[PDB]
Amino acid sequence: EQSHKKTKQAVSYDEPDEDEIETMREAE
Amino acid sequence: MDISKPVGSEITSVDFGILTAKEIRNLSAKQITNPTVLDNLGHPVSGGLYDLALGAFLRNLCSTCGLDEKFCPGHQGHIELPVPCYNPLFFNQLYIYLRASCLFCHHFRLKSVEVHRYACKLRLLQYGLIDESYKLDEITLDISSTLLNELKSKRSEYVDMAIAKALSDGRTTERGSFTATVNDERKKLVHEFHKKLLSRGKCDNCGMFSPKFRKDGFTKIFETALNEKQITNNRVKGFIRQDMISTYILSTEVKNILDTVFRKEQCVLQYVFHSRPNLSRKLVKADSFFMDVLVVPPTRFRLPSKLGEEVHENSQNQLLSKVLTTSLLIRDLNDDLSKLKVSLEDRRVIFSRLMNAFVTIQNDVNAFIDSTKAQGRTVPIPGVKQALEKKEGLFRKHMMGKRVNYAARSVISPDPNIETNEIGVPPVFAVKLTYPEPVTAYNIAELRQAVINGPDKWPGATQIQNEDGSLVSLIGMSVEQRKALANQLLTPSSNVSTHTLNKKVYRHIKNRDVVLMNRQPTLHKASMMGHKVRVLPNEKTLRLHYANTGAYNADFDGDEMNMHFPQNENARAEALNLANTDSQYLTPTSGSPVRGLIQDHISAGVWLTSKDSF
Amino acid sequence: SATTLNTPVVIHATQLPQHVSTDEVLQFLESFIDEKENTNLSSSISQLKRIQRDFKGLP
Amino acid sequence: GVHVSYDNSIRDADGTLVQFMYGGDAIDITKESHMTQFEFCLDNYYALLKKYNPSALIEHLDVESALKYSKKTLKYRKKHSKEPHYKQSVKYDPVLAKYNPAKYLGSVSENFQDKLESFLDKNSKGVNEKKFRALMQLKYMRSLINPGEAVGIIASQSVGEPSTQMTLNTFNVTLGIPRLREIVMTASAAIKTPQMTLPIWNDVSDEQADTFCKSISKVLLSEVIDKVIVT
Amino acid sequence: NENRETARFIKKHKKQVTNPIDEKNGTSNCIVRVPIALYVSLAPMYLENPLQGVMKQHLNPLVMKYNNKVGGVVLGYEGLKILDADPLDTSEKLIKITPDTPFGFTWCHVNLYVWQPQVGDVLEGYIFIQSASHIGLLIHDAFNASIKKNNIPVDWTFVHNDVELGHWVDSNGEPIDGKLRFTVRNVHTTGRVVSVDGTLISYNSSRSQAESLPIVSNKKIVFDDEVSIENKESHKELDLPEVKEDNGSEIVYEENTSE
Amino acid sequence: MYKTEKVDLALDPITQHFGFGNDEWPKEWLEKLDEDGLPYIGTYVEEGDPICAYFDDTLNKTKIKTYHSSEPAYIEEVNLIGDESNKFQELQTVSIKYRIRRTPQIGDKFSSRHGQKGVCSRKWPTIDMPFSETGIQPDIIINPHAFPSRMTIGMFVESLAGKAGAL
Amino acid sequence: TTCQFLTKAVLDNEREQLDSPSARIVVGKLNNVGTGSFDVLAKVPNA
Amino acid sequence: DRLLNSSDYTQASVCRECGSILTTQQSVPRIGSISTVCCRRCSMRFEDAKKGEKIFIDDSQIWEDGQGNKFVGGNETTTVAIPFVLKYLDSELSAMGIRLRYNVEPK
Amino acid sequence: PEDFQQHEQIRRKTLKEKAIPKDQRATTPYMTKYERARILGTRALQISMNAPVFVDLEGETDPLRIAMKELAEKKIPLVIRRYLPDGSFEDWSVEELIVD
Ligand SMILES: [Zn+2]
Ligand SMILES: [Zn+2]
Ligand SMILES: [Zn+2]
Repeated sequence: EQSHKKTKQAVSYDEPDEDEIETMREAE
Repeated sequence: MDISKPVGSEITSVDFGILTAKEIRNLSAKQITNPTVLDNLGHPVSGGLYDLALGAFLRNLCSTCGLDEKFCPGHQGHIELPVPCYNPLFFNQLYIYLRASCLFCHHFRLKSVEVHRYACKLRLLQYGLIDESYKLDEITLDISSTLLNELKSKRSEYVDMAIAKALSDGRTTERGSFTATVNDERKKLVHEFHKKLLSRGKCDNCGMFSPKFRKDGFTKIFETALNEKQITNNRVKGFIRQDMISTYILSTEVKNILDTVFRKEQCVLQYVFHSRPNLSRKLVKADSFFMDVLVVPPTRFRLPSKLGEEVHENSQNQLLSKVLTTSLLIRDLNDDLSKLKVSLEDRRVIFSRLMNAFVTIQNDVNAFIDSTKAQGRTVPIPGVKQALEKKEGLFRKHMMGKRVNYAARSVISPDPNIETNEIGVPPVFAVKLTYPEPVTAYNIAELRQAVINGPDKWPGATQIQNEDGSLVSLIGMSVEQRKALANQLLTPSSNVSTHTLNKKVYRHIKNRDVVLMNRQPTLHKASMMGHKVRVLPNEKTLRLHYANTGAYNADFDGDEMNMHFPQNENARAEALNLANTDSQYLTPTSGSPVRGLIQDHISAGVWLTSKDSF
Repeated sequence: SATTLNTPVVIHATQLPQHVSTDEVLQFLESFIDEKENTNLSSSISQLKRIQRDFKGLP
Repeated sequence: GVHVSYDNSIRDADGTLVQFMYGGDAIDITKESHMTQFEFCLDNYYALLKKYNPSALIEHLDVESALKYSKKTLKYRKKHSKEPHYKQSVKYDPVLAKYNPAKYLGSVSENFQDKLESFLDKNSKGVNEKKFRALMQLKYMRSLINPGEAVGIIASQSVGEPSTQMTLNTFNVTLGIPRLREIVMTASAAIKTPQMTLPIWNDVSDEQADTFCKSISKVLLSEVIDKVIVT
Repeated sequence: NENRETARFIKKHKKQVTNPIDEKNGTSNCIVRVPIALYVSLAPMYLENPLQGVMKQHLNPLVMKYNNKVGGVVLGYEGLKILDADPLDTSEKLIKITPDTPFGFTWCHVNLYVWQPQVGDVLEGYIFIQSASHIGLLIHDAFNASIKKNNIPVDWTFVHNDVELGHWVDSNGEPIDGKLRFTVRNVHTTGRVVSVDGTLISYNSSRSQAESLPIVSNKKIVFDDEVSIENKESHKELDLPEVKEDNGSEIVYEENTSE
Repeated sequence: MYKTEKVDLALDPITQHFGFGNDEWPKEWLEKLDEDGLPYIGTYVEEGDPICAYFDDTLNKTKIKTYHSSEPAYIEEVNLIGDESNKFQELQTVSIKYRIRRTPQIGDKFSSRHGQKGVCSRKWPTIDMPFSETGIQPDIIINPHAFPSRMTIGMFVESLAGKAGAL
Repeated sequence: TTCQFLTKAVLDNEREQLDSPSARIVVGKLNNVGTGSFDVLAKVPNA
Repeated sequence: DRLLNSSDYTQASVCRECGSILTTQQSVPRIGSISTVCCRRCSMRFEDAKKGEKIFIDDSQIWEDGQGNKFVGGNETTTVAIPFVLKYLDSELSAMGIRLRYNVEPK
Repeated sequence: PEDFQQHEQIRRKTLKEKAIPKDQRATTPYMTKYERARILGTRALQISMNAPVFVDLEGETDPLRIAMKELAEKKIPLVIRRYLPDGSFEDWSVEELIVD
């Protein structure tokens, strides 16, 4: 898993696909 | 970027607006009418997506600028839509203004004095004066027209005076003051205005009820029939009209309703649609929400994707061809409609043919702009909205971040024999990474050798740029030609148009150069520092000193690092004086050191500085 | 040919053009030719000398 | 966009003011280390006096304006020492609010002023107590954050980068990244663990406080029932 | 609003200052003085001598060449003045440098002396050459001028020279003198050298809408000669493919069968 | 390191045929492939070199399947397989095995049986290497600063056990 | 939501003053932070 | 240097009159004439330019395209250094019916 | 011709309005880390385009090290236009600015 991260040149700052996406699932 | 090529003009600001149909028709290089892209034999069909007027394609010269595939920038074309279509991006807005307007007096169902109150507040907000917009609500005298018109006069008087008073001082310019708090106050009002607009059922101007408009996921509007209480209301308020002198609704009917409403309510919409004062004095027209034409992007941005041997059709051309098929079909339907008619009665069929013609072109228009607004086809082709938001988006993947030239990547290896401010560059990278060094009297000796050495001997040169702008590659040349070009580097320019310029030598990366070392993730600016190049012979990996291990958070467990080679002196100075390693001894997080020796050196010091050590 | 270092970014007439008499043109030509004579400009002075010659004599 | 402006204030990309001064003193964190290490600075007086060369600066700055004002603020501060924050004098505001730190020798943070004056009192030690004061005043002047410095990115990087070290779970209240997310990322009005810290008086005993705890704590019928028999 | 939008276009192509016929000479004065403002680049080699820079770089290639903005041929420049980027007493001014390159850019004020000949203007020229279809002239013995066969009067008859060339004869029946007076029909800028299209013959010609009706015969002479010139030129530098038949025979294209 | 490739001609009438077409023959291809169009087993190949040769009647031209990889190789095995047919037999499928030699390079990982992995930092010369009293220089050098954190004492006892057993 | 913010910009008839780091990167303008927080002018001797 | 200079730096033609990179095109000249960058939007069709007294076009204002159509005006074009993605973005926004106006100095 | 004269008058009026006079200037007498970096980079760029150098480059081949030498003797003929958040500016010469 770290070998794939060792070669990939990141587009941005990781990804919010975890708990953050379910927190963003709240409309104003 | 070339320092020999300066630019005198600069973009100071970008203005966002909508393209008018009249505007597109004039700038268009060719009208696209044909759904086919290629004729027989292999030549592009006249009036198709690959027309040579849209730019050079298939080793043919452009029929607009005459240039070939390289120098031709490409040209915009247009598709003439046989019937107007709702622009997908602005459908929600035109829908708000359709539900908010009266179908009889063709004004918003909200009372004129209340509408004027919003227009006043929004005009005062074009200029940076929020306090005055609230002070307008203090201006106060089923109410007579002679009294309400005096309130509109007193409010307009305060607005004109408050603007002029603030304009006299340095409070607001002719172009108007605009801040985030001003923007917050504007956004609040434009929201409140639309909320009050949508809330009214019975028109406050003329007491007649309008039939409610409903909507579906796709761009399509329906008209719900009025109830018997509201139908009798229309009858009793029918005489006052004389003294002054669910069913689908077509795009033309909606445009015609909004046309009159945007004319009759022009005063408020002038400030509803303008963030700052409208100095251009342009009219706010309803046809901005509608599409009577479609711009055809240049062939340059619609080229067929080639993967090895297979040449695949461009997805945009596919979506555009679909719009072209429907347009030809409606042109025939309208032609048959024009033929016949004395015999009618059963007009339920002619409207049914019309509804299909309208909903089909609309879907094809939607599919091209935003696919997630088009009907399901038995994964769909991505629209232009999808193109800008493919994954992270065009802005994130190709603007905020970009793949770069003059850069290298390699596994890092430790090295205590190089300086803490240096990087061990393999000779592989040194013979490929070059800097555009302009030839002068002070460096003619240094560059002559580099030119003789060529692109495979370090310190050499891969290319030489003449003052005329042309490039001379030293790759294929033997020592004899290189020796001749070196004795031609400091020759005076015969041409008066380039006498200012001097030749450039694309010289190998030397031991005096700056490089940007990067170890991902770049969680803090210390993970991207400027290192001094040290070309180490017989090396296949980037050599790094142990003092750098902390800042990069890099362990020599098979880690990879990116090396960037900036190509100008301003970028050099920055990597040597601002982003350089030595200026990153202390982290700005706590002001504590992130540079020091790590293991052998610590154990060595305890032994070396011991009393027993003589 | 047609570059920022060759041609200007913009040229603007600051005022309306004011007509000059035969003697003023000849006085200017004499002043300009003398100042420039004091590489491709030489061919333009050669042509300018012909205008000056026409404004007082015969070719 | 948030950076240091040439007027020392922290301004956004569009010119809107975010802070009037960086941390209220305009000091670069990568400089604020030996600025309180007075004994160190004293032992290296002549070394630092040669470093912060004042001979090429004495003609460009003011040596008294701020120093006089610093005494006036210290005067009113000592007068209302025992007094609470709401009753404190508002006559003279800080010396940094009235004098540019890069132009006036003495326009120093009251925190630095108090710390420096306390050192000269608690330590009586060829360096005079007056010439050392000037060197430290000059050190603060040379420790100022440069106009143009992207304090915005630096701040987010200074909160982001060390928040990677708190990815591990608990060994009641929300901690680490979830708590940081409740603040910075969502600004939640509905916090997972909402709390109140109530400072108890001295006249209220440990037994009285525990009885008070019981008086406010939510009591359910379940908590007082031992058995329920349904016949 | 119907004519308000078109009114802006008329003022864009409106002749600012017209050339007046004076001193009973019959010829219109076309040399004019116009003060202008330039935005020019300054090379780093000219950083110690900036006025020489602006001159050698942009003002020198400007002379004896037509400039579209001034609407004429720049005969020279007078009184160069660099505008200081710093609003202020000294000769030391400052110019803003591009962030990317070492080149600076500045505003400059200089007076231009331009040869501004509008249409309808009466000018004199010395006959350079005289062919059967055109007459070559030289205005001030430096500016090229031409009078086409159709722009020459009907009464005039051309005669061809035998044994070293030709000569045109006027209405009276005598050859034309060295200097010739003509009216400006058109001015051609787009080309290499400025060429003035002139007329020797000159609204109320309507005889019951007769002016609107064009004489095909006369309209042909001006169109055929125009096309013949355009087609002969398009045939110059025309590369055609070499075709070889399935016998080993090259197909040679020649209108004349015999030698 | 051995790598195998399957060169199948399927993409019902046979068009592509293994070998070389008459009249058309691009320069120096015979150096890598034999008369049959297949490569000589043992031949050194780099990226761009022809790994096989065929002729397709649809294009009436002699084409080749190129070898492409950053690592050069040698041909170890070439097997011709003409299956999935009863009486109508002709070869279309060929399996080619490449032998890629892999000497220990700077970066390659090495580990003891105690979970102590490390990358090859350098290939230190024996003259520059520390020499024992016995006259032996170590094959591998492990840094002492590895053991205090990992606590791999099994390796420490393995060291004195391996020495005792060698003697 | 690139297309959503773009729609809101068009409807406001907004002028992007190109003063944010992001906006400057979009139009290829030099960032106004640090070295971009000022202008460099050359002192020329001749009048 | 990274996000522009050594990535997609392009010196592109822009019309100062309407502020666009996509309407500008190189004009097709005659045998002797030189090609000039002209804006398709601001230029008027020669025939449509109809007319105090009669006015005459200064010749330098008339340009021709590859199709042979004559145009009057649209000569207020300059050069600006921009990223190429901007040209692709403006092109995509134009399909959607959105217009970007680049205010270019000097004017 | 008439519309441009007004535009030029406004342009120069706004410029003068933004310029902070030499006496009224109130920024740091010290040259910022950023100012030094750009000055050295820009001057190096000028040196590489055959610009008249005011120092004796004793065998120096790097334009940046030449620009560094010129800075040490305060011979760099550049000016820093320090902008404020309202658009107003302070013109400071390289000579008068204090360098560490
Ligand atoms: Zn083209
Ligand atoms: Zn109504
Ligand atoms: Zn335009």
